[PDB]
Amino acid sequence: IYPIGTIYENAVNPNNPVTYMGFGSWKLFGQGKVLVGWNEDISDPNFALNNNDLDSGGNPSHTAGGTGGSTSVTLENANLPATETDEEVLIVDENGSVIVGGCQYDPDESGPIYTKYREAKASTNSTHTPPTSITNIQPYITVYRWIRIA
Amino acid sequence: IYPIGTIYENAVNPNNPVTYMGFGSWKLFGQGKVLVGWNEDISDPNFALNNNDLDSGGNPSHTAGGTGGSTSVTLENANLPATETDEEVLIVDENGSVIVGGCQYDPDESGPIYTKYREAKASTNSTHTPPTSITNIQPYITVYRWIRIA
Amino acid sequence: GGCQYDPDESGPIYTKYREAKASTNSTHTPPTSITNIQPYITVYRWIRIA
Amino acid sequence: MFIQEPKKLIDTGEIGNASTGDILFDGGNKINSDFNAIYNAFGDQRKMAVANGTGADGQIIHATGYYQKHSITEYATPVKVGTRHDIDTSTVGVKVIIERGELGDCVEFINSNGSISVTNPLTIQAIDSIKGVSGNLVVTSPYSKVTLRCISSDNSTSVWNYSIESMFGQKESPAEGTWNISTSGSVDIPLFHRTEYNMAKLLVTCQSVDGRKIKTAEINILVDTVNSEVISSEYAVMRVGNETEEDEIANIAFSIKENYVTATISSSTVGMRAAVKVIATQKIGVAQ
Amino acid sequence: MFIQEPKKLIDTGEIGNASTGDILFDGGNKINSDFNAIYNAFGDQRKMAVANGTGADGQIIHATGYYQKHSITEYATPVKVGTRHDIDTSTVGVKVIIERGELGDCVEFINSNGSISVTNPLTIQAIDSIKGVSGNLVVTSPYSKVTLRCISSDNSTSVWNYSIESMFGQKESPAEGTWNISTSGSVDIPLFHRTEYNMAKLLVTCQSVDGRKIKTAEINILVDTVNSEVISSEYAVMRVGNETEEDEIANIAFSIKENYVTATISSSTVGMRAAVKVIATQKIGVAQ
Amino acid sequence: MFIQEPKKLIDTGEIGNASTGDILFDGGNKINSDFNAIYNAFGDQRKMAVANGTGADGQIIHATGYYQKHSITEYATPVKVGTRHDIDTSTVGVKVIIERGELGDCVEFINSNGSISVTNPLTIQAIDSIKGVSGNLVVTSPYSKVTLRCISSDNSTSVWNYSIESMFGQKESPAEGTWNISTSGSVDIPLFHRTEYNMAKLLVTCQSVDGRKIKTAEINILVDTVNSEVISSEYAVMRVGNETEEDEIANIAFSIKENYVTATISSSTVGMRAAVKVIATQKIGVAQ
Amino acid sequence: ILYLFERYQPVVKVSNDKGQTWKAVKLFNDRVGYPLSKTVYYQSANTTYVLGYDKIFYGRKLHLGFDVEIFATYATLPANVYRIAEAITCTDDYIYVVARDKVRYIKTSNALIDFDPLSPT
Repeated sequence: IYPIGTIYENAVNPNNPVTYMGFGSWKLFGQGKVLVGWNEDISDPNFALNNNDLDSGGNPSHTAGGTGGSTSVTLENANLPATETDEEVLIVDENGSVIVGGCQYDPDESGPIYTKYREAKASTNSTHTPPTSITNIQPYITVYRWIRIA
Repeated sequence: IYPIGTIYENAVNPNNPVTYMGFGSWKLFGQGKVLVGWNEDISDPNFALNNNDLDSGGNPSHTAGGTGGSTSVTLENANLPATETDEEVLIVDENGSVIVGGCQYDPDESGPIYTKYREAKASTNSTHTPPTSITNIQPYITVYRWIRIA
Repeated sequence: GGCQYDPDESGPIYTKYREAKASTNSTHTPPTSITNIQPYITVYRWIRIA
Repeated sequence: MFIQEPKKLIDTGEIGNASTGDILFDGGNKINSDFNAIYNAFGDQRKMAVANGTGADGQIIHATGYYQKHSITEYATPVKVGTRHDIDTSTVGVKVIIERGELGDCVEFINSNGSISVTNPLTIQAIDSIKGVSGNLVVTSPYSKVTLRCISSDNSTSVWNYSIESMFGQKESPAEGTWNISTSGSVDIPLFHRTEYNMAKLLVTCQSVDGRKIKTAEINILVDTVNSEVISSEYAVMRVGNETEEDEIANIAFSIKENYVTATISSSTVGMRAAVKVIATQKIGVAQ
Repeated sequence: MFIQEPKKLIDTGEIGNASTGDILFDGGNKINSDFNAIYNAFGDQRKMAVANGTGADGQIIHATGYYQKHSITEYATPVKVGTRHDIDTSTVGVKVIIERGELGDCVEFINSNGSISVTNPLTIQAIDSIKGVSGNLVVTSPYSKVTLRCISSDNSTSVWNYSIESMFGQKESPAEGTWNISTSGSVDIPLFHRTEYNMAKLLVTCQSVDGRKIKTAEINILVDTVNSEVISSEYAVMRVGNETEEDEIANIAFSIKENYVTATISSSTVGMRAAVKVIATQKIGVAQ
Repeated sequence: MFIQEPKKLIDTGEIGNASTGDILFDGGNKINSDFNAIYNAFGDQRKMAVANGTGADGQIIHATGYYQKHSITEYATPVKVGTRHDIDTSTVGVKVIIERGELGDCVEFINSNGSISVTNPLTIQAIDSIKGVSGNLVVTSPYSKVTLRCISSDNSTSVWNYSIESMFGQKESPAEGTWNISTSGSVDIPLFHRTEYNMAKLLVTCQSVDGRKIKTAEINILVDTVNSEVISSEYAVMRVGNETEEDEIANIAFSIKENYVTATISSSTVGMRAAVKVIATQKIGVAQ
Repeated sequence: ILYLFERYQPVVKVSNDKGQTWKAVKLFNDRVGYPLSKTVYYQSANTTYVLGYDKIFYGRKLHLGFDVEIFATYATLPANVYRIAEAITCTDDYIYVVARDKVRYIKTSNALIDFDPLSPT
């Protein structure tokens, strides 16, 4: 029923199964790790090969036991879709149609002040460095996972 | 073989296990919930301490049963990495250039050889309030999951 | 709106703009995707089919 | 990388029955953009920073096509399939990240100067998979040719088997063919013009009309230049319908005839199919 | 298969001196059809059943070109030369019947998923002949590439020699070149980065400046990973200007130097041209 | 050779706000010329002497592209890169003089009928250099393919490495792959459909999971048709982690299973990576 | 349409009909400039070629509703005279402009000559 390699789950019992089962050499396992079907395929970027079992060439074996996964994620630029302002803005342009820069005042100060607009991008959220992360964790529950080592 | 608190899962059978098994007091369990190894290392933020079992001071018991996680995620500003326009533009600007109308343009012609502008912080997706969420759910299958209450 | 100054300035500074909404990450097409997968390990799962 | 739109076609229900200029004002936008992809495909997209592919300096079509050279910043984005690229990693090793493709989707790439090394490797992400390649394939080969082909797309699964080839070299076989050993029991086959190779290696298979007697040997030859000869080494002999452990099912003789290396394949057995195939050759050029 | 017309060009003697709309109403018909061939060539002609190659979903140009996928019903008609096709015979073996071609006429075809088998063969009729092929050639090869080229057209005779290639694999040679054995009588040649191959096979030919002494051996090497060595097997030795049955005209030594498999070719004879050519290699990847 | 201009694009600021005919009268000149390059690329430029690529006889696009055939008088001028040419030197040996190219510049050429010989050689000048070629390369090969690629342009220096390939033949490998020797210590691998080859040659490398034990042998096989067998010759044996001079690190056995030549590779050692690679094959067709 | 314009300001009073009611538009980029002789434009074939204080607008013919001209610059021609160059002559295939004795001409087909990275553009 529980051959070597068997994952047992009891929920409310912290104890070693051999305590409550009276059997087996039991070891906690996969903690904070979900259990997903390891794909027999070599196709799956995830469940095909085992990250942990690598060869001399660092190549993952075709096996279960691959590990990974992330609880949360922070956003970076490359992930952000093309976006734009929601109104038109005066756009620094070499060849453009909006001509400007001709008028005196300067000294002479007697010339009244036209507001002098310069030339670069406007940063957005320059204070998030990095920004707040988002969690990757879907609804769950914590459970006492027991693999029988022997 | 099924001590109380054992998590059983039959794939297709909706029935109480005691129906097809003949034994046990079974409760449906972990619906819309993934089972994830609970850690005896308290450092696991989710899966070590049990959120639902708290002490009087609300310290989560270090026990299985910690729950949490979200099916989908709506993005927010705090998550946004440093960003700026894909072009150069005017961001008032101070020092700069921009002009008023020598010949000091007054009435008709009104619109032409004249441009009305305003200054403020340029909105993007201002109408996303909130924006649309992204799902946090990874590939799954719904299953009948029975915990044995007795 | 423009002066032109007058003729004969050493300051004939001119920039010619265009007016449009200002794009961002136009090079992200689509943006770089983000993974949805939380911590795990791979196992051999079996259904008893009989 | 100058971005292309797909084909964008004009309405003829427009024009003579509608406002001429407008419907045309639109059409040019198509046409202009339309040729852009064309010339951007077969010419440098860095010619758009030029007169936008216009003028004599403008993008030209290459019947051979053009392998588009760019910065890494552009390949820092998943690069679409169907594209020919030329990038030289002498500056640094790069990843070329590729979109999830479709069955049949190709990605052609080269390093012309062959700057690719281990010091100048080349990483590639074609989304969700590349057949035979766990994770991202790295390419250290100078004068290699990166050709990806997506052999499965399906739903999410872009499966890219992978071909790569040295952009240069002598890849030809001077002599390959098949014939039947004559009623005379032999023939003379010009192999290559006697000057074409200092070394060659070929494989002859002499098989009976009914296929029961089939002769095979491992042919290694040294072309003798001064003597106008060819020196052979035969070994690893294999047979099927051999009736004798001696020369059997046929015989293999060599010569240089008519400025051709000429093999003379003699079979005592009539009706013997002999396929002459030169698998590998060698010739000496200049030093360096 | 979306049918293309040939190039169809506009009259400029029209337009400003004639009725604008009409002469243009005609021109679009050209232009529209004109780009169609273009995009139908380099994109899926099944995108015509779409918005007719228009829109973002519309046919796009592939600098690599596109191998047109279709039903068999369409290939049930002689298919024109110059076309790139991708068909997968998993459904069934097909005949691809081809028109009588012209000298130089090409037909490119592939099975991307490699579904081609004996259970999924591929028959071809190129009219009146295919060189080397009596009747219709059948193709059982997965991940093959069907390339026909009409090497004679003449009057009635469309002669198609035939090339076919595995769409994938490692086809490169790590080291091929030629040099002259130094006044030192030897050198060290980086062959490949020591990690690139578990096995390689090369052919060196050491020939005197006057060509009279030319050395040849059959080089089979086992790259030793852990020991950073390379194990050789030499045999089938052949010579011309050999003055001694011992090592003569040159010597062949091996090593791994600078993360390169490094052959050290030593000749007591000065002025010896040695062409180093690696004919075949092998490396081990992941299982499956 | 019909000369092409580069891309030449229309002004849309014209048209509806300007004189319609004129701005269009210009645009056609572009468009007409614009498609010309296109069709001249993928179709015979000698179709311009025809209705100028117009009509059903007009230049058509070849998804395969067209190798432009011409007189020598035209190639008597430096011929631009990017072009596909087909010329047959049966008339005479020719020089094809090529402009100074750019890094990445390609020149594709073929002789379809293979008339190229020593009596029909082919000379090439690509300006200032061709890598590996001192002076002008000559080509005597029938059914060859002339492909130049300019691997350095720099300032004055157009460096052309050179690739050439037989336009035809059987270039495929029936079986190439890699696997790990099973807990059973062996497997059976279909190599090719038993009928595909009379001869094959492959290379298997059996390497331990930790890479210390790696097995190599030289595999020469004779497919036995009547007996449905395959006869092997193994020699030049090489090892690394061999613990015994006998069969070690693995074993190599053969068979024909499921209409497949089937090699059975048995290793007493578990966790042995075996890469099965068929380097060369042979089959017999018809005489002549 | 009649086209009425100040010499320096790229500001164009338009007159559709024998002068009664007019409008103006910017319609010109930059500094329509300083012709001597009060002849700004020469129409050569389809192209109305006008001066600009810095530049040369090329002839090629909005919410007002009736068609007009809008000229971008053929380029900013002037070599080393920059401004002045009082006179503007475009014969077919030739622009001709002169300050003082130097006449400096351009070949206008599709412009025979363009400029590259060296600064200005």
